[PDB]
Amino acid sequence: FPGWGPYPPVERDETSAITYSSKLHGSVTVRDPYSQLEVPFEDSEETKAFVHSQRKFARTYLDENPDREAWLETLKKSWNYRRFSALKPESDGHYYFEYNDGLQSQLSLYRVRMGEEDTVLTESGPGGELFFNPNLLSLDGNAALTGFVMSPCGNYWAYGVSEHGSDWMSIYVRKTSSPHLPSQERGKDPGRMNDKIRHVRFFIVSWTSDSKGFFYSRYPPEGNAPAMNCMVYYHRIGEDQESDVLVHEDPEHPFWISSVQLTPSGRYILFAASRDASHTQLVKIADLHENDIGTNMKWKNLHDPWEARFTIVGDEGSKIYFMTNLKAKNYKVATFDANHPDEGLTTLIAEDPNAFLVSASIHAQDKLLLVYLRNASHEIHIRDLTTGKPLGRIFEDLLGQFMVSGRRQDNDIFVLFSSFLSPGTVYRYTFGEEKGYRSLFRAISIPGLNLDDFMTESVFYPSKDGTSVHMFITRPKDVLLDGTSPVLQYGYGGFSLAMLPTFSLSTLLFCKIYRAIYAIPNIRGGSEYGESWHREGMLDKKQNVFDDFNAATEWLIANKYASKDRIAIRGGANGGVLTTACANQAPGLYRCVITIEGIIDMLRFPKFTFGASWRSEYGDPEDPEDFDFIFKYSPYHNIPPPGDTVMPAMLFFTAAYDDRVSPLHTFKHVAALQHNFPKGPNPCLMRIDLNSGKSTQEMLEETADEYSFIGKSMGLTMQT
Amino acid sequence: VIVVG
Repeated sequence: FPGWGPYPPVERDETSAITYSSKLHGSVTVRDPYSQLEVPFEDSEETKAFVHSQRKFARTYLDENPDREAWLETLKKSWNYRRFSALKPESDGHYYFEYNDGLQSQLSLYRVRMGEEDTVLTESGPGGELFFNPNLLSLDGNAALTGFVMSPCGNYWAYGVSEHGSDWMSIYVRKTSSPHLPSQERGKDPGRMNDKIRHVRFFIVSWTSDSKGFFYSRYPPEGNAPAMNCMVYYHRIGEDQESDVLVHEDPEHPFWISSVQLTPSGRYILFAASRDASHTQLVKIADLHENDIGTNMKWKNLHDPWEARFTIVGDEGSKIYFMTNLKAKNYKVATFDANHPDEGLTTLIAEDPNAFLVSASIHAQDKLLLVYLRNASHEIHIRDLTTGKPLGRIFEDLLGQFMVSGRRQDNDIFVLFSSFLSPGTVYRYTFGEEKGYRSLFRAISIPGLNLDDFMTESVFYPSKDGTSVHMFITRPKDVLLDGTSPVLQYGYGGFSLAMLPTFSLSTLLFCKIYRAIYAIPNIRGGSEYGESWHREGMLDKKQNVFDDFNAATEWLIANKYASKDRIAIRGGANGGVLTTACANQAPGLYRCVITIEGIIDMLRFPKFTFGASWRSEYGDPEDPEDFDFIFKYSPYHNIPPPGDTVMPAMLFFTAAYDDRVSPLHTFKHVAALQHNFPKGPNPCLMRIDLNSGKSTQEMLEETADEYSFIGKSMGLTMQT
Repeated sequence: VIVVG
């Protein structure tokens, strides 16, 4: 039938099956024709053949569309705008800040002497002094800075760097007196120290107060299998990693993930273990003034394991300030007296039953700054650290999200504000006795976009079960709600992750060029309406997430925001569960489905990298009761029979290698959709990357593919 | 701070 067909051959094992315990059925035998695509790309010629053919296939179709180059050109022109973070004060008396003059692959880190900061981010360029330029590390600029910490003394700088197609990293150290030079040559990291810390999978680095070494988590030496045997080690500056002192290993629970935080004073070390993706921890305190660093430290329980999470907020001698959800699912601030360990935690800021606490931090010595969630947006609240009493709101006039910078010792914070409409304003705030000094420090501006052409509405719609759901709707002020407009509708729905007002230039360009609407339904699974909003979109209520999303699409059609024939949907990772399911359950509703790094096989996820931890969210597919509710929606196992559904056009983004979400999820589902719908009529494509990111070039190329694919699929014309 | 793509 189709001009673009047939689909590339995809090989089948007609005999591959697994038998699962079922509470309703005793057991269920599930056949997996495409189980051989669980074998990594590097380790199988079949997985290679599949990746290479599906890749060539998607490319010829994406590149046959003139609008693909159109979109690449538009995006390049427009993304060429200056981007910067808030200034970040450090122990070497410098503000450090991230900058991008426009189309550099990675952010560079610049710094400026504290007191000279009003010379930076001018028409002239970033000013200050370049400290670190990631782009210089690799020739292709895919080598990425994954995190960094300055020593207490201000003389050392520990940083993580990923290589391109890998999510592992090494930790390096360089003197703060050894910055990168603008005129260094590509493909190398000059003024670094010998220290190399390999076999790290995440950057959780804590210096001791003496600046002589740092704690880090690492794994055993090196695909696809579950991540096992996370250990905490202490490294001393100057020594080879072979010398690093073991602090923690739990050989019995190899799936657990562990790390350590020091309090600001660097006196108390908090060990936290995670056994799943829930906000619960096994959690110990040691006094570093009372202990050699090693396996023979005097640990004491902060609390019974697996009831709560604990984040250090500050310390006052033997008193430690914690942000915790201990008997507070929406989180609170409580103190712990290491000198009275039996007394447990004392509430300093009570849980708000109608607002999720996002963060707490100490500024101007005794000002507690709280970020809460209300109406799927951030509110900043100031408290007296000592009494806990309210001292008022700051930035009440801004609706969006904040990133706060400033330490307890500074009377100053730098606050990055952003929203669907504001790309980033760095404000400066100075605390006073009763009231503070706010000023606008710097504001990102985009040439070739008039932000005043756009608007964001806040609507409420009922889901299937009658739950009122909040949605943001961003669109050109001058499109008619006459039921003809296309929609790009984006979802996550899980892990207590709130969809905040977020700036995306690409998104606003999509609204302008396609006279389109950008819909963000705050579906259950998120924290937007506190922790119970997550509980009503997980495990056996996971279906509520899909229901909330369908109902959003239906509200937009009913209220004339959108053509019923021009609904595009989009989701990543856990949002890939949402897209694939909604595609299976309501293919009628959707004209285009974009799945990124998608989680799709809800029976097999626990077997791959970090998937085992997702069992707290989806349920345990090897549990007979859980199997039943998981199996009803498992997108990979719920592709509709081909006779009487027309599948929407579908495009799947994935790399060939990926630690976070194993690409076998995409591989198998694509393979299966194509096998089940061999003649289309709308194409199911897999857009592959042969280096897992991410350079700005990769990102605009993906976006060009995405938008060109949506325009084609929904028969939209680009406008000028 | 555990692991969710």
